[PDB]
Amino acid sequence: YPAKPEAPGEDASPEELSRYYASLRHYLNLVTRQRY
Repeated sequence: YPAKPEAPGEDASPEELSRYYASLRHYLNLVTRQRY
């Protein structure tokens, strides 16, 4: 459930939304490895 992170930082639920971050994270992953 969308309840646990009771603090100011990031308040968003996964499913379709985190699909943007997780997908964009993929490219950013093989791009970071080059200089990680």
